Amino acid sequence: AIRKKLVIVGDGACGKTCLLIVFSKDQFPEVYVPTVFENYVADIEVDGKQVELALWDTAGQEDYDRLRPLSYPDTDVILMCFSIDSPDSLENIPEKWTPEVKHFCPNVPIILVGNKKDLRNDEHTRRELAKMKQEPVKPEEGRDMANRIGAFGYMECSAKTKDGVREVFEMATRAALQA
Amino acid sequence: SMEMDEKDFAADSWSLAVDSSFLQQHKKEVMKQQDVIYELIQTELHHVRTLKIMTRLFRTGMLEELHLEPGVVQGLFPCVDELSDIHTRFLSQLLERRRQALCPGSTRNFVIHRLGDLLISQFSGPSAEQMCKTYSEFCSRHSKALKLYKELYARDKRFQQFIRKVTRPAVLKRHGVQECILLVTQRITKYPLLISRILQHSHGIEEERQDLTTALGLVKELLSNVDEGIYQLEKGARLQEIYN
Ligand SMILES: *CC(=O)NCc1ccccc1C
Repeated sequence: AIRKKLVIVGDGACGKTCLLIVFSKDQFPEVYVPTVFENYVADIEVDGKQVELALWDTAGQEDYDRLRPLSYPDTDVILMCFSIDSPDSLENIPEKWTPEVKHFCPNVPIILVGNKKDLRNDEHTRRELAKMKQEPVKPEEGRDMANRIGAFGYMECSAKTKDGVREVFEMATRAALQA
Repeated sequence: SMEMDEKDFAADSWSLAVDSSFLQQHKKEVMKQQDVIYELIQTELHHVRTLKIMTRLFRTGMLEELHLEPGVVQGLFPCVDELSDIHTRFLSQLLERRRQALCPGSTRNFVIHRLGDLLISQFSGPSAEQMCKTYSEFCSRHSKALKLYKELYARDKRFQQFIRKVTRPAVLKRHGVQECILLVTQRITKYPLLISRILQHSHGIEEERQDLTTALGLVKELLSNVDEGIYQLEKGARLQEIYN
């Protein structure tokens, strides 16, 4: 059982808190989704290797440029999140987050994650986005962004339905183990 | 933590902590407000308990079992006594507000209607000034504390043995030295998120919506002040690196 640290980064409502909660809680939050995530050490066995994966959130730190980098020391894998219902949050991936993560985390694998993929088929989401000339983030626009920023990989998930959530965390463990 | 408070905050929400027949008597908007208020207290209980692991388990255990050079323990645990006094006072006020609000004959059914005043007191004047100065100190010594822990774990066999020993219990899985330090740094940035969501369901009484709005602004003034006061200390830094 080796120890690895995972830190999730991304804009305000990119769904990173919801994702850490839904993965860490073996018990779906049917009654109340917590506002905050403290920390968690997950027991993961990926490709036959047992790893203790410490999970950390950066929510609440987005406006504080000196407090935020205190989350980065000894990170083994970064999950870079964006919301598929917010193309604006994707535009900030190369200009703001990627340079910060490459500066404080040299050579740490980054997995670009598109959260809330279920909103791609939501009537209210498409109707609202079209009001500001937008549309849900397309799978290829996510892949191209991951490609451009030099990400280890591109993955999509849905914290609401749990689809693809376990695959993100097992893949991030494989990324953390690579040297 | 103490058993009484742990049982009071063991449920996943306020809607699950109170008796089912007491919940049925309240409007949804109230249930939603009480859920976020309950989360603010439950996470404050956990915060204070994280600081007790640092002071009573790590800090004191090191002083009584190890023979470290004076000042190494303080470098590992900056401001932990001051942080423990600030947060233990805050937690006492929150738990008493909940206690006062209990129905007679019950130890678990309550509705906290007034919270804004308590948050304005905690995040204004002297108490806020002490908290601003303590968190600027703590976060400037955060990196150094981690460098110091790593240095000691990789060089001292006895320190390594002490850590393995006290961190072995399953209840300590998320609470090693390094984790406790990041837990404390991250706490301050949780308050605006919780208060904003409490405010989102506190529009029923205007004095309350106004008090929670003032409290939110005070917590952000404090956060902006702590962020501005931060300057990372380096373990063994040279004067020339500091003045350039
Ligand atoms: C935060 C997120 O991505 N989805 C929110 C959600 C809604 C209903 C049930 C569970 C969750 C996490």
